[PDB]
Amino acid sequence: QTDADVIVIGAGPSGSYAAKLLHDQGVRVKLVEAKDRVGGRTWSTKSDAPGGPIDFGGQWIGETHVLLPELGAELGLETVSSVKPGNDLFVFNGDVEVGEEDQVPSGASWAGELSRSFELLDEVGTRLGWAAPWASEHVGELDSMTVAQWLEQNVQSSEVRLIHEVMVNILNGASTTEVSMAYWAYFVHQGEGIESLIGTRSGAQVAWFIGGMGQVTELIADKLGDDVHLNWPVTRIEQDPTGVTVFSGERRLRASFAILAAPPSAGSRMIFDPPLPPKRAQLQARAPMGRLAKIQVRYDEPFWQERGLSGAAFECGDLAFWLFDGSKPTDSLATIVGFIGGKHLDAWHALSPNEREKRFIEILVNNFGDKARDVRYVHETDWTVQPWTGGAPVTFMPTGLLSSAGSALREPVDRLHFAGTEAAPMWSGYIEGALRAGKIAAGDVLARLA
Amino acid sequence: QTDADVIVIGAGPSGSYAAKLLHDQGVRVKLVEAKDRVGGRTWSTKSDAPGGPIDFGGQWIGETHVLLPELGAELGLETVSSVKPGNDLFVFNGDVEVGEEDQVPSGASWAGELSRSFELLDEVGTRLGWAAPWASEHVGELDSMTVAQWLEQNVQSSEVRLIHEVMVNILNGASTTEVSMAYWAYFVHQGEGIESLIGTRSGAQVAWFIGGMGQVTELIADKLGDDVHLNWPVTRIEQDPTGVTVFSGERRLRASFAILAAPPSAGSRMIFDPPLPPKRAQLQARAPMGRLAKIQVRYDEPFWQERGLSGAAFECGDLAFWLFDGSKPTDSLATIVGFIGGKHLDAWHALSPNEREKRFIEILVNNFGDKARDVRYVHETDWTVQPWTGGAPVTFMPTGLLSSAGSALREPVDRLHFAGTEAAPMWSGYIEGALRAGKIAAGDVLARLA
Ligand SMILES: Cc1cc2nc3c(=O)[nH]c(=O)nc-3n(C[C@H](O)[C@H](O)[C@H](O)COP(=O)(O)OP(=O)(O)OC[C@H]3O[C@@H](n4cnc5c(N)ncnc54)[C@H](O)[C@@H]3O)c2cc1C
Ligand SMILES: Cc1cc2nc3c(=O)[nH]c(=O)nc-3n(C[C@H](O)[C@H](O)[C@H](O)COP(=O)(O)OP(=O)(O)OC[C@H]3O[C@@H](n4cnc5c(N)ncnc54)[C@H](O)[C@@H]3O)c2cc1C
Ligand SMILES: COc1ccc(CC2=NCCC3=C2CCCC3)cc1
Ligand SMILES: COc1ccc(CC2=NCCC3=C2CCCC3)cc1
Repeated sequence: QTDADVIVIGAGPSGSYAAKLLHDQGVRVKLVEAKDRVGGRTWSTKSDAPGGPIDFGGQWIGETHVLLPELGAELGLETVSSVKPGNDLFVFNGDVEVGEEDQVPSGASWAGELSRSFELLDEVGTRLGWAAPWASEHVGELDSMTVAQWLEQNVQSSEVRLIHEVMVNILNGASTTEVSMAYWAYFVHQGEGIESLIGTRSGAQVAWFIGGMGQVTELIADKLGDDVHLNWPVTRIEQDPTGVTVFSGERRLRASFAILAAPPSAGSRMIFDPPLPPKRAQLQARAPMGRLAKIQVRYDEPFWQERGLSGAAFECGDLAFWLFDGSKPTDSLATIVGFIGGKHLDAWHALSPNEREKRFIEILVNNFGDKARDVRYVHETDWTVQPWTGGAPVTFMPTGLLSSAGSALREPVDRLHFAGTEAAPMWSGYIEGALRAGKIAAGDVLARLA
Repeated sequence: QTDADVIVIGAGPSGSYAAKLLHDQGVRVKLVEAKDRVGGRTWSTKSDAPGGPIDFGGQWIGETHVLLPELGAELGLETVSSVKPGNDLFVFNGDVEVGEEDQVPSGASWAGELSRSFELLDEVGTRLGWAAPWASEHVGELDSMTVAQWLEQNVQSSEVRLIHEVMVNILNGASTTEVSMAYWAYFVHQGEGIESLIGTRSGAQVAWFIGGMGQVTELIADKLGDDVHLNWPVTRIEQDPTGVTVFSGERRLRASFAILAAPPSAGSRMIFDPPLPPKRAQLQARAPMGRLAKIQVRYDEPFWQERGLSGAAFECGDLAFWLFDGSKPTDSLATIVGFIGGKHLDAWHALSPNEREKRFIEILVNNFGDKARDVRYVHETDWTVQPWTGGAPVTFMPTGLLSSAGSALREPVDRLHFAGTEAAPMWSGYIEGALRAGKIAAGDVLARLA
């Protein structure tokens, strides 16, 4: 006797979407979530902050994403463009260089090597591919070196190196000395290339949902009603010839199939009986979350526009950030958003909270002008302290893992299927990947139920 | 109101010893253990195997270890020498070279570069030190490269490279492409140097306890009686100004202090409230267990001695092992013990159990002669599937971790103290380190109780 046909573990976008698809087909589903809320690495509030809704986790929609906007539309959400005209900034340890709209500064001495380094990175990625990077003839060597070592071998300009360092410390939440070059190159390729991932005008970042990205999971949970269990951290998964038992301490739920819709690192904390196969066990134990914090400051007006600036800034150096204008036309205040990750976040953490806020204000003054001092609201979200997530924005891998265990990112283990964005064939790391992986897992399980 | 003065988490040698020391001073202690047994990575049975007691985990005592033999003596255990005279073997993808007792084969073409590579490794280790390797001026660069890269830069002989590869895959349970060179060099230095760790006649491996190493923890548990809780996996630690609450699901225990006597990876599965400081959180998430299996075959007699062989073999190559004669004079059968780790264990795992046993017998026949076919008993212990341990023999670290978070190996966090062998100033990775770290944590907590 079963409590459900399928138990879905994790109510982020991936698990919420898989549960929704199954429920929509009349499958009996339980969606169990460790935290006191749904959303996972997406998290927002319509009213807790002055000036309008605010997002604490992932919030941007890409121009080639389709599951995400279609889901949003189906749930009744409206999008607004996130694109910010004006001159983007490239800042090198406080020395500000002004782009031409989203392009490099006029006559920048580093533009040529930057373009060549991006082409080289894309070529490494293409040699690995998204379908099966672990099977590529080039992966063993690439997976035995770090991104930092690849930069040392292929980049000479300090500006280009610092741009690549901020890219990795942000988009993988980890230092170039920590991330396998094979993993990084695969990650960028399967996100449709480097221009896709760093473009402010076209690429993976062009729109937002009015009201916050957290709505997506909340609305799904609304419809699932009592089949959602919050405060239900899974501690053990047992399998047998006729189904799967999922435990939270002594609490238990029985089903025919289960879907793990959380990062490999989340699986590593669970006990499996029988034990998982070796590649999946190693993957869960050795693919950590990156580390990332998201600092937001609100103002009466987007005063950076007085200097003809977009508010986008690649703030490179010892305390590197990515900064953007996060303001929506329907907000009553303007918002600047700063992200800091990896080794830069390690440095940020070594400062006091007061020193951090003062340092960020000084960066905003340097980049955007003195009116940055007239703050209305300041907020920091440290993803490394969020229970049952423990980091951000994505999973990364150190040397040796992708080539020796990456095939376990997607393969089911008997009656346990894997969703979560890390399992997506493309757009792993992104909400779109969460949704694609949830769709795949739901389809596979539905086929086994028929 | 408290259940105990101190809660010790983990009943391996470290936590058992810390609980014992506290209890001996009249402190009220609880020792809580996740598994259905005490011992952790030590594990033995007096009677389940034909031919005498057998050890499934760590069992050797070193010549400079003192807490371990003194504890054994205090508990009523007797030691016996483990040293095996005869010619040790150095095997390179099946080509057997016969040592002169424990020394390299007469006139070996690789002897000179081997000695130089060992001296070089010791010198790297000495540059880092055991007291505070994370503070050494040399650690950032060393921690940004792998052991494999250091070998590529400093070793040319294939024999010497393969010897170093088996050393790392066994002693850290991980590939040379996975382990930070800084971590490996520090690990060897703090184990008193490479000759200490690989010597068959003098060094870290000279004696055993008759009856099995598991006795150490079992006897301690006997005296602690009902203050030991088995099947009590800690899932959450909460701290406040007056003490610490430790949870296993909904079950809870309250004390004034707690000691975590388990690897950083064990801590990563727990929820901490308040959250741990950043360096400790990163250390727990990013310092994995190595991977290791221990295969044992019993025979009527140590027939390898018919060829003048000790039974020790460094079996190098694609499927590398360390082999030793594990026979005690009081056993009624002879025992050969094989260890396989890291990338070699990955290969081992890709074979069927039957193919593994046949392959091991073929290795024994090649190395020691045809009588290896006349088996009496065969047993494998795969440490990667042991619940709440998940690997062996030790914790390792990938690039970037020791230099950015290693200072969190030993430092208490408010009322939570860290024991476990990884916290030992010296002999981290070994039972002696477990005991030293337990002694330190017990002393610190006792001082806070007075
Ligand atoms: C600051 C930040 C900014 C980001 N920006 C963007 C952006 O602009 N665009 C983009 O596309 N993506 C962005 N992301 C990434 C996006 O948030 C993730 O890709 C996405 O949320 C992945 O969804 P998921 O469902 O796979 O996993 P998650 O969102 O991590 O959900 C996993 C769920 O599993 C739960 N869980 C974990 N362990 C257990 C357990 N033992 N038992 C039960 N439940 C458990 C967790 O609590 C969580 O709710 C951002 C992320 C962060 C942190
Ligand atoms: C095959 C093998 C051979 C070895 N050979 C040797 C040798 O010859 N010499 C040597 O000196 N060392 C050897 N060792 C290493 C030695 O076993 C370890 O150094 C030692 O056991 C470390 O002791 P510990 O108490 O620090 O940790 P462990 O022995 O790992 O004990 C940790 C304990 O914590 C428990 N625990 C974990 N998570 C939780 C939780 N959430 N709640 C409650 N309890 C929890 C575990 O179940 C375990 O009992 C060997 C190890 C292996 C695997
Ligand atoms: C080039 O401009 C942008 C603007 C916004 C984002 C959103 C985003 N997506 C992936 C995860 C992450 C971020 C932003 C910062 C840190 C982590 C990305 C590129
Ligand atoms: C040079 O001879 C030996 C013999 C025995 C051991 C015991 C030992 N201690 C550290 C952990 C570990 C082993 C042995 C194999 C694998 C892992 C070491 C060296």
